[PDB]
Amino acid sequence: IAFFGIFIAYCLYKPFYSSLLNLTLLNSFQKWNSKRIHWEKLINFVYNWSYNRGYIDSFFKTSLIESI
Amino acid sequence: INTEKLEDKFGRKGIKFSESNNIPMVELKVRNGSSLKLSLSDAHVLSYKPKVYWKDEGFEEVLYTVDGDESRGGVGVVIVNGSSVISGCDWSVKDTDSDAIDALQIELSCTAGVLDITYIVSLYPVSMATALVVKNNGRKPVTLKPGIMSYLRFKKRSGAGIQGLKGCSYCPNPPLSSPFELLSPSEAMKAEEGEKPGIWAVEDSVITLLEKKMSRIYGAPPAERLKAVYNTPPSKFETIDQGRGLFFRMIRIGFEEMYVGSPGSMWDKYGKQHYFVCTGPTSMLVPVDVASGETWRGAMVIEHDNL
Amino acid sequence: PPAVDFAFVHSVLLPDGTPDVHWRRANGGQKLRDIMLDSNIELYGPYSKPLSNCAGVGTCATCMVEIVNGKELLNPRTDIEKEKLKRKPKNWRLACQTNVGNPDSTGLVVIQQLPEWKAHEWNIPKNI
Amino acid sequence: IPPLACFWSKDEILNDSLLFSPIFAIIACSTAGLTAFYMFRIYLLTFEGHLNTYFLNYSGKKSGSFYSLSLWGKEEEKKLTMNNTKRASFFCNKTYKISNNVRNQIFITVENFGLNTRTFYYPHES
Ligand code: FES
Repeated sequence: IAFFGIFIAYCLYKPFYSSLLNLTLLNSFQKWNSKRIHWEKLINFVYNWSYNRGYIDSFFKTSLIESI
Repeated sequence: INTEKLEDKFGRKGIKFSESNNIPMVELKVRNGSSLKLSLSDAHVLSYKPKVYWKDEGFEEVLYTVDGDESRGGVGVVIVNGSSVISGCDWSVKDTDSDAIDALQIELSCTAGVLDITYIVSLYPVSMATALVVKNNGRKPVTLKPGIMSYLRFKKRSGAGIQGLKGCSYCPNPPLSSPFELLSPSEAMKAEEGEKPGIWAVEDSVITLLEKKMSRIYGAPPAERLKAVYNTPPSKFETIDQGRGLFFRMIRIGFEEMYVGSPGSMWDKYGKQHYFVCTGPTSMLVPVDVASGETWRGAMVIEHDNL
Repeated sequence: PPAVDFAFVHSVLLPDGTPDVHWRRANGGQKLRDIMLDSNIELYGPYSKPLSNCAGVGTCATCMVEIVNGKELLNPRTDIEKEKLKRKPKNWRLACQTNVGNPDSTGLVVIQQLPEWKAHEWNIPKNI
Repeated sequence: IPPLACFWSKDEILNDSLLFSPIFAIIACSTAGLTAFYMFRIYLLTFEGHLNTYFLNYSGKKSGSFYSLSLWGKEEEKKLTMNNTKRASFFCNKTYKISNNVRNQIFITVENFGLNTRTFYYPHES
């Protein structure tokens, strides 16, 4: 499962000129996922989570310190 | 030693004129140890080794050529109308004093009657620059088709991709008849999965495999006739190696469409090592017709972004 | 058909010294971010990595594009272009927060993609 | 990674986890997979690939700095500054039925220069 995380990060970020993977599979990664419609909500939710800090920062700065 | 005459007339600090086996030749060396083997009187480049790694052996050979045959290997520029215009080997330098040690330039010059083809090969620390410029003199509008065909050797045959011609339509179109070919246009379109005439297909992949014979010209010059937005194809792509971790990029200036040529499995019949690709921009599917006297500028730049 | 004439001038120059314009085609207005994603032009620059964008919602100023002569057929700022980018030359908009409008549209808006990492100033005509 | 890194700690974590309660265990292994995911994401965004800042597709000052002279030498200009609105690309292209081609908008994309702070020293070792 750790090397699965390695592989999922590797196919997304390691560029084509230096990756060790076969270029048929590397082409098929974007060929299977050139839509960005079922990715356009997932990437949105994960980035908004990591950017708004799970909204817990905003909730603490809204109803805990501004409440005080 | 005519190259000695060019050395004590136009030779400079990074410019070394060489004459062995009665072939005039120049080697351009900018400050970071970037080697550029330009065969003089031919407008044909043999070797090109810019500093990719950060060793003393950072220089890496980019263009494909065999050891002996200088006419079979490397990027050579070609001009047709529809016969070969610049086949005369009357190329001579015009000026060399460009910059001291950081950037260099060898511009050649010939004359094909009405066409004054002067021709710039420049060496920047990150880029080869190949620049064609013709100039009409007679009272005839010539309908010429320029061509700059490069042969980029790849260390591993599995590692071949261009990374960025997605979206624009392509057409399998056989290349120009060069005197400096590696594969003829008869065998470049033989035994593929694109058909021989100019069939049209939209590229729906951000990087293309160059494993098969399927060779094409990217862009829509039939759309160019409308002179709307007409979906001008991108002037850049990241050609990759993937055998070792480096890449290169080709930038056209003045041209419209960009050809790639994939040897497929037919690289075994000429060479034995370092699978190549016949890549370059032309004005072929719609030619250029300048004037009864004007000049046309078309440049091509192969650059690396590793250093 | 109603075809808006985007130009999409690239950020870097050509090494010759002239800008390179790409003249994209796509129909009408839904989002400028979706047009620049679909028609294969370089929007984000270095943020084009998969988790390097908010996938269109506007919570990051990563799709910013300088737009010139873009007062004709454009939506106003949705208080996110007004907030994500604040002290700017005021011709800069987020592609995932702007929209060039309705499908029945003709116009010659010209957009300089990546106003960050550029060297040209465009010499804008002074309005009013 | 077992041989040349630290794995036996997390091995003992999940070994003490799965014989405890089934709710807490497979989600702990799932977060371990996520941990490997983002840590390798961090490593790839930092060290693997081109620089994303001196990259000639991206930085315009970089393209202005590498090319101290143009591609033609003594042609096309004595150098050109104040590159105008070249929408037609000096091709004298005529217009069909469209909204507008030219107007009272005369804006020249005046780019920056070359041969000034040209070095841009690459990140050397501390
Ligand atoms: S993609 Fe997040 S800013 Fe438009």
